[PDB]
Amino acid sequence: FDAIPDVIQAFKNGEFVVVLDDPSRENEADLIIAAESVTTEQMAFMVRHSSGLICAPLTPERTTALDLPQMVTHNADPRGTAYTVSVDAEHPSTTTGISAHDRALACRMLAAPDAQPSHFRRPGHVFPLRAVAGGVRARRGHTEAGVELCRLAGKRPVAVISEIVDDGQEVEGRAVRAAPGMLRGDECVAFARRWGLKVCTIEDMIAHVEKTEGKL
Amino acid sequence: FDAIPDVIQAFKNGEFVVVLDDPSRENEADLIIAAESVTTEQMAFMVRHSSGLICAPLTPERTTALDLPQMVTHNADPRGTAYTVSVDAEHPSTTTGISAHDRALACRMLAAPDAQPSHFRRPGHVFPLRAVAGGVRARRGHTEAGVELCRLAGKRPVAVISEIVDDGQEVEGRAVRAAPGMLRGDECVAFARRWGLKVCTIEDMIAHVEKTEGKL
Ligand SMILES: [Mg+2]
Ligand SMILES: [Mg+2]
Ligand SMILES: [Mg+2]
Ligand SMILES: [Mg+2]
Repeated sequence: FDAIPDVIQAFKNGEFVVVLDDPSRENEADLIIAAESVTTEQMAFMVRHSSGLICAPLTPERTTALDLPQMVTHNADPRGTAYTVSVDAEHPSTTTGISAHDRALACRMLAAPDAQPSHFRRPGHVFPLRAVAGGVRARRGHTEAGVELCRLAGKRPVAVISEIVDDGQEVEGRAVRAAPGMLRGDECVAFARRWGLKVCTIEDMIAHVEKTEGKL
Repeated sequence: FDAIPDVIQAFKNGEFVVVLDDPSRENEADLIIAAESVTTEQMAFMVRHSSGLICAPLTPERTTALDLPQMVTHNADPRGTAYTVSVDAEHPSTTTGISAHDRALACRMLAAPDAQPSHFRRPGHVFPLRAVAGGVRARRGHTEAGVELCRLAGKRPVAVISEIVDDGQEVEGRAVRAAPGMLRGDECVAFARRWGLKVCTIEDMIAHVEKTEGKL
């Protein structure tokens, strides 16, 4: 795995980074990138290689500023993933909200310094996620990891995340993929290397933060 | 395009069908399949070739039976896409809810004859969509088209849909895809042919239904 300072620099440079949570938690790797300048072409890559459920981790302060309430008042998710109501960008260039162009635009608009509630149509096709106030030390999730990277890299407090799936194998002429799943551990590292990305664990990210904050 | 009776037969056989809405509406093609027996391997194919925002069109009667309220009370979507709260399957085999296995399971459970509200965790990673009571003649959307195909094919009243994107081109060693977009018209037909699927338009589906119901 790469050292956290090196992951931070790549993130500050607007690159995706590959982040693995604990094997005892989801044991999944997500692509994580700063939302502020995610490009159409980057989003297309993200959609191609992930589950396609493109989420946007943001702080509680941003969910209040942008008027993004939780999708459900009584959260039945076992991890408590804090989905807000979904959004599309209110912009003349938006069409159906689902294209790489449109999803990237929604993410950049969520991160804009001048963002306001009226800039988003609800419901939509991008899923903001409310990070907990305590950050990665408090909840060891990809939501917190994305917001933490934004803070560490001096970026706007909105990230973009999605899980890296194992799409299995193509079957010529048949609408199925054999042996699909989720990418794990070493394969996630190999994926990062193939695409020129840094890769790390939330555990190491927490160790980095503890250098300044101590153990929660 | 294939004739609607032939599309119906393929759908009855548990295949995906490719359905295009009007060029004046979204001008998009979706993969549409009956939810009742969608397999893990089919779902992996669907995720690989679509936006990855896997939705499950169902009837108003099913949204009441399964206790799936609309995600937003004041819908700001320009088409009124009727998203309910999202779900994951409450089953011992579910892990994080996002894998092809887990998403396919949620879809099959939504379609089960014995389905009940407690069978779904909210929020989650599959997005049910409430078709309007009037069907395709009333709202010419992919949501209605999926429910209409289930009715026409004698299937349970729950479909699975997602938009077919244009993932653009791979760029060796770089985390971007060039020139991405949405698949359109002839390219959608070509996609169907490559994968052994039937392809049609919502306009022809409405013409089929009008043979029995007349024009709305
Ligand atoms: Mg749409
Ligand atoms: Mg996660
Ligand atoms: Mg998760
Ligand atoms: Mg549609």
